[PDB]
Amino acid sequence: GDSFATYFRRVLKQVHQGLSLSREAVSVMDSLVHDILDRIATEAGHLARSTKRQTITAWETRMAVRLLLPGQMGKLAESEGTKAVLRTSLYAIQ
Amino acid sequence: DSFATYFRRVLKQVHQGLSLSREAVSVMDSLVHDILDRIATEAGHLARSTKRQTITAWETRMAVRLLLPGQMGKLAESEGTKAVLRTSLYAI
Amino acid sequence: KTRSSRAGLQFPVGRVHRLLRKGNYSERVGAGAPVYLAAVLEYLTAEILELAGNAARDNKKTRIIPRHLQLAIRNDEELNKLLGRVTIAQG
Amino acid sequence: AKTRSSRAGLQFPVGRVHRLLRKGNYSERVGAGAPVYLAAVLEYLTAEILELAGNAARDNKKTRIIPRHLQLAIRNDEELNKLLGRVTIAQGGVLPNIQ
Amino acid sequence: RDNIQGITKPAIRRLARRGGVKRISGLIYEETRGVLKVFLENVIRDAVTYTEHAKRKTVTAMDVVYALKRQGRTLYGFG
Amino acid sequence: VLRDNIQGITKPAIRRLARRGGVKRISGLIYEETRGVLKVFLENVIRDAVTYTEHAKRKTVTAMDVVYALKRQGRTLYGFG
Amino acid sequence: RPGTVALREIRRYQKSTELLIRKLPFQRLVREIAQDFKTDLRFQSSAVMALQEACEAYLVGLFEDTNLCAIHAKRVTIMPKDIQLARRIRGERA
Amino acid sequence: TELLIRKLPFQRLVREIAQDFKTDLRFQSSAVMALQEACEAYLVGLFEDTNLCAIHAKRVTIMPKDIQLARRIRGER
DNA sequence: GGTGCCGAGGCCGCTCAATTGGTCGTAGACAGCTCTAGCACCGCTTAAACGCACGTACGCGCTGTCCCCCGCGTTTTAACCGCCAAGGGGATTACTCCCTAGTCTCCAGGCACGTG
DNA sequence: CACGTGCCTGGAGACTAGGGAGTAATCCCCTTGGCGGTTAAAACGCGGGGGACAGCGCGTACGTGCGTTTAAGCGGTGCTAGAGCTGTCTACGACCAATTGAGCGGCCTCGGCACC
Repeated sequence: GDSFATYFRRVLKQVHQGLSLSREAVSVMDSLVHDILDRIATEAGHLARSTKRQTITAWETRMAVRLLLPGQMGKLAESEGTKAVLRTSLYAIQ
Repeated sequence: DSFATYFRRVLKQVHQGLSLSREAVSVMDSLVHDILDRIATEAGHLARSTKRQTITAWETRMAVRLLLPGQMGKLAESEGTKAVLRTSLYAI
Repeated sequence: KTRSSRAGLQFPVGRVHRLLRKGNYSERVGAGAPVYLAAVLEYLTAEILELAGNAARDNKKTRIIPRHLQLAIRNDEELNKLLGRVTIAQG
Repeated sequence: AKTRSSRAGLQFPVGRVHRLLRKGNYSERVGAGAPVYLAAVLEYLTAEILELAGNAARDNKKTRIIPRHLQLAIRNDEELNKLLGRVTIAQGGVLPNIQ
Repeated sequence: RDNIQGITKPAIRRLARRGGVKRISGLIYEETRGVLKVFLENVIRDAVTYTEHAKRKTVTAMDVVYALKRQGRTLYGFG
Repeated sequence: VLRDNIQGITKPAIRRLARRGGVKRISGLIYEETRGVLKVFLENVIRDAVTYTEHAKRKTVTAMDVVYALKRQGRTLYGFG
Repeated sequence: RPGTVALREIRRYQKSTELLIRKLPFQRLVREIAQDFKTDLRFQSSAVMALQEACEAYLVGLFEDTNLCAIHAKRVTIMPKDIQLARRIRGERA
Repeated sequence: TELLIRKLPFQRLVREIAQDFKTDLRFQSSAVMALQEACEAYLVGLFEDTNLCAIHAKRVTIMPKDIQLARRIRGER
């Protein structure tokens, strides 16, 4: 019911179209994405509670990503997140 | 929001000729807050795991057994149980 | 009148309940959870202060200092296991 | 187009991530940008991990990604290893180091 | 048989070889069994309290996964 | 601009720390290695501290951010909040 | 010849990914150790598999760490002092 | 018990490191004190493990290889 | 190099979760003001770091030994796989009832201040 | 730090009302138990050779101590950046009702691989 199988297959086809994903690897990456999402969400919750704010906006979940993914990969992930948020915001063309 | 008065109250009933310093009160307060937070997070995690949205006495009795090992987890359980049981007796 | 007097404890059941609500650990908080948490905190704090007082009596000081708390925590093996990754200021 | 995954150009589902954030009960309210940012971050993470695992599979002359290739991708890279150091992958093995 | 001997000598030699060692002394096995038994105690005593809280008479993989997550050694292939 | 302040951790300071730890003799190359280790740990903690300050749009690194960063690193801290 | 065989064994087992503990003895061991905490318990086969694949990983990590502190002492033979030191440093116990 | 690193050099070190992450920063004395206590505790623990490693190798002088081994075993790298 | 099986892949039905539209209360962005606490500077001095001489405890290389792991062949064992019985408990649904959020007074205990 | 004293916001009692989950019955998945074949793995014994350990000598770098330098700590003194608070407005996110197509499962194809 709650999984990420089709999206994992889609990403793999986008990057390495010649390959295919096994059931065990699908389960491992499903758990991996769930764990990373839980970690980022709980760090953003800690950040929100730290400044007496009860909402978890894009700022909180970006600071949590920067704080929990140090190094080059963190900067790349933050760039990707800002690009996605900006792309969503360009639908304000109304 | 502090436990300073309660810390002094519990100290005076166990060591009469003793007093707690301000730094001691601060570290005790932080330790108690952290222990409470740890037990509460474990209780909430257990409640979510069982697909229930209430932290009852069960979810705390089964969380202290996870945090505190068998040294006091089999004793702080006993001290805790009398507390919830005593409330029932007073109500009747 | 107070729930602490009902439970025969000294830690504030009302304050523990308020902290449980504010921490947002679950949507609903049961009635016995603050009582049980207050009892457990009672027992833990009583044991820690007992050990700290023993340390202070050993060091022949009438006051309890964070160094005494650190000695109390790291002398008892079980409390050491519970609080092994903890550093205490001025200890 | 429609939806929020296609609106932001993300393969990962924004709505599902929003639902997971709501169900986990990490804060009282979840802002609009949080699911979008988290979906983008997770999509990039899984893209990197899948690319590394596929490279490991190709180096092994294997066309199917099993957990062993995932562990090779996680441990060989010097950064995902830091992020997933204390994680054991079932049937993942260990890298050949021979001291 | 204490049944801890199920973790027999070659079953520790193979595992240590996967570890990376080249020579294993004769007294390593008793200490290894002790380490394994204490780790199993520390994980089972949590994977059983999880079921006892869920009011279940069986131990499932999700309970063991949560117990391993508490000790800090997360597991990904299961649940 | 502050430059080359890692040497502020003087040789007697590292010697005193080692004597407190329980050692009896210290090799001459231990000081540089200890300075490197301290610099790495301090960078790891301070990066998270300034991240916490940036989150609250603050300019002064409050101790309530350093204690949070240390709690994140796994080494908690009592006595400041 | 006293060497060689160990090297080939290391190369073979590190490249492989199977389970190195016999399934049935470990199942019996986990049942015996669990029967102390709550009598008359039942284990999902997946739970026993998860416990086996966690214990094997922990043991192999511990053996790598004890090999480090065995070679560090100008040796190649691991002894209980090495395991005790590795566990002491890691913070598990004494 | 007592601070073992001098306060002013440690404060200047903290300021120099933190100027990389966000320029024109400010530190309140409580934060610097907390960092000093944490670093002293960490280094004391590291030297405790270093002495353990040195005693392990039939040695009494802690050497760089001992610190490296202790850090590798503890996990940090 | 030749082979069979099994797990992944593509097409279709669908339904359930995602999306769309509108509403509304409030959490939070935002501007202004304050004071407090952090920064920069002055000088004394004295604790503390630093540079050097030095003898010696100690690291490290060489050597000998004797022993305790390793490899290998053999026998015993018990694990692994196929198959059957079964019933014990996991998971759902219907219901209600009883526990708990929310709100209104009502009051005290615990917070801060003063004191000898 | 303990013993009056004043005080005030949070804790408590009573009420409502609403749905979370406790209880019961049922379907059936699967986990325990047993048996049989077969056979790979483990236990045992033995020879042999690497290596763990102890001893000895060399040289070398380190703790100690003394004189020298230095800058940390103290204590003001001054300035102001901004942490924190308050008042006010509004953009936003929870919520509901209606609509619909994206992903999931069943089903047929087909190559990857473990095998000899």
